[PDB]
Amino acid sequence: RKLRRQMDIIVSEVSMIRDIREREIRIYTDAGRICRPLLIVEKQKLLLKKRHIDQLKEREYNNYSWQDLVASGVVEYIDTLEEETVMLAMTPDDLQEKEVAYCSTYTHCEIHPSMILGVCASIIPFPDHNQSPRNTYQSAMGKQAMG
Amino acid sequence: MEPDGTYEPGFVGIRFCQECNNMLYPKEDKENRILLYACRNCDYQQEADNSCIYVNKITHEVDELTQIIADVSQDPTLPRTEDHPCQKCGHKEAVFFQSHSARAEDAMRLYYVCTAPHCGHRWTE
Amino acid sequence: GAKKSAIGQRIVATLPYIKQEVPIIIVFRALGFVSDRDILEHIIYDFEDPEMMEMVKPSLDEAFVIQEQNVALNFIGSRGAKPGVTKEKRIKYAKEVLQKEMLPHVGVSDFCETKKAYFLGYMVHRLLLAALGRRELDDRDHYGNKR
Amino acid sequence: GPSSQNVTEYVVRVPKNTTKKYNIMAFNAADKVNFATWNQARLERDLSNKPEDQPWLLRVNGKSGRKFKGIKKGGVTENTSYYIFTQCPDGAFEAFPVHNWYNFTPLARHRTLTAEEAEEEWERRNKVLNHFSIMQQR
Amino acid sequence: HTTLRKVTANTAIYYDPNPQSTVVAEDQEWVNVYYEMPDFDVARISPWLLRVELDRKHMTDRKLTMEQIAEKINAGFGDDLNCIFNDDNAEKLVLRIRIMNSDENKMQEEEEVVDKMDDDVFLRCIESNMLTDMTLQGIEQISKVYMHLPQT
Amino acid sequence: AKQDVIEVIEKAHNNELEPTPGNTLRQTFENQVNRILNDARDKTGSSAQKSLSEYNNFKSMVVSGAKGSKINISQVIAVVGQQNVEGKRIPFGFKHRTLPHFIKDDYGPESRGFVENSYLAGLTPTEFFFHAMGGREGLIDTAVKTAETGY
Repeated sequence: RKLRRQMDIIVSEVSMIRDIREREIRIYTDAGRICRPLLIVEKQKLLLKKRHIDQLKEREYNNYSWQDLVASGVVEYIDTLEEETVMLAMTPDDLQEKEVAYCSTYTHCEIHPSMILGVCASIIPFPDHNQSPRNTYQSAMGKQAMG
Repeated sequence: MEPDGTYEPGFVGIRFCQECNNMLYPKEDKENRILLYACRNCDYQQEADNSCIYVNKITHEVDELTQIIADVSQDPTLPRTEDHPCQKCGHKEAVFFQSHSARAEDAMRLYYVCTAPHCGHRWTE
Repeated sequence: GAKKSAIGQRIVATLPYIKQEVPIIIVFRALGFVSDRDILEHIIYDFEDPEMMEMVKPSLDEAFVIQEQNVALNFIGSRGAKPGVTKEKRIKYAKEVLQKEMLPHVGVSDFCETKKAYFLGYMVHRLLLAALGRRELDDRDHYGNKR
Repeated sequence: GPSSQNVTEYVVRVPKNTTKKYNIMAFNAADKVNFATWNQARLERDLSNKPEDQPWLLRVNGKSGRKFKGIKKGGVTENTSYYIFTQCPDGAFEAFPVHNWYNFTPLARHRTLTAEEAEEEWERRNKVLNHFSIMQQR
Repeated sequence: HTTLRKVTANTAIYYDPNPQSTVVAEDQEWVNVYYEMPDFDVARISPWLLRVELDRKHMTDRKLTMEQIAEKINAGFGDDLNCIFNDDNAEKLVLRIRIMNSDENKMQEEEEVVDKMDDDVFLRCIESNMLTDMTLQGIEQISKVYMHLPQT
Repeated sequence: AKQDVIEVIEKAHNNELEPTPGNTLRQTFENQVNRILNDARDKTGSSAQKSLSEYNNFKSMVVSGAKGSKINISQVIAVVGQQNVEGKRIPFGFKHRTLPHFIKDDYGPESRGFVENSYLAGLTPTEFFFHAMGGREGLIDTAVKTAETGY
């Protein structure tokens, strides 16, 4: 993994999974796997610090970019097979307050939870105060509108 | 000679033919009234070791004694319980889980794996 | 009839371009590992458990009718192809199928014929685990198993 | 002594070109082979049923001695190399290249059940109904 | 529909051709219990021994007796299936089964038309039939099935 | 209700629990937790029904019998309640989990189904997704049932 964070093997590519109870290590580098970016947490706390943010503000006149952010190794790419074996905190807030609240073994964290929505579902405001199929009819109709 | 007790004689299906390296089957000696094991594909024969040739079932196989390798302690998605003192090592922070498997059977009984060294010991409560 | 009062362990194998189901043990004979201990080593590298050993045993019992690679090849040839009393060609064609057609991802030549034997054996192992039920039955729609 | 404290240091040589190809002969430990009980051996390429690609045939002692089959490994190494480190009478080390890796496995002196007869037919009839007698009728 | 398979904890097959010196020294007093049981053709009956262990909890629920099960199996299979059983005075329950042959005719005339499969292998088919087909108080085919309900 | 579920989990892990007749231990555990979360839901719904002022427009549509039912008022005012597919609680789609956000083996009501919030308070991210699973059953069933009755 350390090599992956350092990019001696391609992030977006290599998936690497260990199934401890079976003593197997599966690694995947074939095309076609769905994966998403997540923040890394380490020693019970987030590895990304606000100094990386100040470089991102700096991008308005500097070459610093999302790729640099991946090069710090503070974010990782996780496919659905690998996402099964991670312990994933919902939000920095929860990973912080924790003491004896739930657990402390987290390994990733969500860059923002509302990202689980697809393109059309994001137009619809307060989607969580709606009954779930109600959101599905809007995703069809929003795609149906004119402008 | 009592109702209470246990019986684990250690089944045997591994003492294959030494002459051609193939599986051995039980067979009779009607002259000596003794069990023998012979390879079917050759003349080789050899005396048995136990009178048992086959067993089936064993009730609620608590088979908790094996399978679960100590390494399971490393998994971050498994819960760390503050319930303490591995019975062996003077250390808390047991990892636990229920049962698993298709033969989860029906028990909900927790299985505990200590994660500290000075053991690697498995136990149930 | 009074065969084994429980056929629920007679493990067979479909293969590509084969008109008839064959028991896995023939394929192992066709790979050349006549030694039953060796086939048992490919199937289950933990012969310490009596229950696994009993699970395979009736599949071994079926194996006795064929006890050499050539004839086993003549079996797969005739069970798979159009009729051809040539015997030897039936063996050579079948030899090429095992070389080219079966588990091609594990190789496409003589020089990696051993590697295929472990992998076929791993499937039987992967199957036996489920058959003991100490192994979950794999979902139909888990996204980790999609491309 | 070596049981307490010892240090050894020997130069390592590589000859520009060996006078012979160096090969590996591997056996299964389960066969527990002891060359102490070998007195003669023959080693020849099986070739008649159809040379340097062809499998090995290992014939030990006389005709009644054990016969083994030698199968060639696809390549010596795919991204490395294997070398033999040997002790020389001067007190040096000498290193030799591997040219081939061969797997050698046991074969039965006389077994042969054969399916050419009607064993396949008997299988059609197979209700697990016999086992010894078929081996006798042979 | 309770099959013997539901009640059974485990089965074992032993080669014990000498009851008077049985392979389980602890089992030895029950053999003392049975010597008047056809002592003449113990030289004729087969030497293979089938031994079964039963769950006390299943046995309690079905409120059965060992003599009911023995009478069920003997009746179901026939005279060939020679049964004896352990004492009720234990928390465990075990049943010991041997097979009798056809006695007089087994003198090896032509070749004994059986094709000479081992008698044990015939015993596994007995145990197979014994697990699946035996229907103690299992008066029908209603799967396993029931439940009882109180209606108000 | 949540504290009482933890009591049932502790009874199950301690192996102090015994099965109900005609069922297995999981089915009993599941029957028992389901009885607790529904009973919780109905008690709280009945509380919400009690608090409605008589001037309320929402209470006037249900009581007239124009549109929607008493249960809708519960979900809007008090708590959405249990989510479920094919009848049972949300399946362990992952290895022994429902979402990677939870710990392995968490039968507690939140990791497996039951949403605490009301439609007014909003659903937390996980609560939101489990709700969409329960809403999908309703969308699919409409399409499948429509074809079969047609025939």
